[PDB]
Amino acid sequence: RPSRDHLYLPLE
Amino acid sequence: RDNNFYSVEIGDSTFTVLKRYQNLKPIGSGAQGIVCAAYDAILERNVAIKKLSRPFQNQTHAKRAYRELVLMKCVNHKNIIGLLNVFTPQKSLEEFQDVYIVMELMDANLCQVIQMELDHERMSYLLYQMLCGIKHLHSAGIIHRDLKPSNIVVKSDCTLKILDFGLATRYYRAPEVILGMGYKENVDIWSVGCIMGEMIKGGVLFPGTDHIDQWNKVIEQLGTPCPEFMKKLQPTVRTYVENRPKYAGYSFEKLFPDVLFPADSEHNKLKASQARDLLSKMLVIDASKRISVDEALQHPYINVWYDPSEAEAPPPKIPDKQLDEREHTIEEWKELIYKEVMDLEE
Ligand SMILES: Nc1ncnc2c1ncn2[C@@H]1O[C@H](COP(=O)(O)OP(=O)(O)NP(=O)(O)O)[C@@H](O)[C@H]1O
Repeated sequence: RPSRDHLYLPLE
Repeated sequence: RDNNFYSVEIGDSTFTVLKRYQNLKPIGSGAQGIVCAAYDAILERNVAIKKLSRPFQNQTHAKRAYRELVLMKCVNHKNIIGLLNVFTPQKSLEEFQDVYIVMELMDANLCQVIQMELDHERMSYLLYQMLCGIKHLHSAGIIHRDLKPSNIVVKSDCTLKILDFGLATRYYRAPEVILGMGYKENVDIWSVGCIMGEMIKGGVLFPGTDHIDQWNKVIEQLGTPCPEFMKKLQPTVRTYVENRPKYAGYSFEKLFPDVLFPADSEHNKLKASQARDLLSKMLVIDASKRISVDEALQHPYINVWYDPSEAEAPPPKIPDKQLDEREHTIEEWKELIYKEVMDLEE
């Protein structure tokens, strides 16, 4: 299963 | 009891909250007032705080608020916003005025995500999460009917949650809803089609000012529905659909042209066609030909992220049954709601 760790939305 | 609270002004309104919540700042707004971020000194994490002002002032407000309490309490799924705490500063049924709902804190709603640069990885994951949360609701008989970008929140880690539990102007409401017809679970799949489509094209697919303008913008795009649909409308409404100009609409090639997707890598035109495909399974006017939640999750564009622990979770145990179909006097609602606030506070 592909990793979801690096998924980022520039919201901070 | 009053020793446990302190008050702070948030714009116009006063938030009187337990002392554990520190540093309130406004994070958004809507119908039911303003919503703040806070630091929970007990849990030692940031949380969100929503103030309901007189949730019991009239039947509509009370019915809605009571349902939300009960449902948020008993539902526990990562893609549905979770209740952390609920309290009231007033110290007795008579003085009872306000309800504060404490939630997990997210960074933004979906409106911001749309005005933003994306890729298939993140888009597929966001859509995958929406589907999970919906499926979960459906598994308990909750059918939303009112999914919109403003009531869906995201975190910078690209995780997503649905802020509310739908019905017991409207760009995202399914055709079968604007036309007072029957609906099943996949009525929510329309909403997801609109939102997906909206992420891609950057702007609202169907921006009507009222029920009339809304429907016309839908047939203009997908075309006038088949004869097998126009006579599924009750006599009164079946009069309108066979009374306005008939269009052919556009293919999903013209509505979502190749140029709208990255077409470099061989696998990026793959995803592009996969995405276009799902949209055409979702934005099907006739709610019978329309793909379902379980089906979408299986679709190749989406299923890369599949995990049974989240896509196939045990349904919520909703312990109120009569829930969302009971009627009481304003005085009885005040009691119900108060009772429910007192019982649910940690
Ligand atoms: N738990 C939360 N985490 C992050 N942002 C939130 C949270 N709750 C609300 N918001 C923000 O506040 C806005 C208000 O939404 P919300 O208070 O849920 O009501 P709504 O979508 O405005 N309309 P309604 O549900 O009828 O009251 C949202 O769009 C979010 O931007």
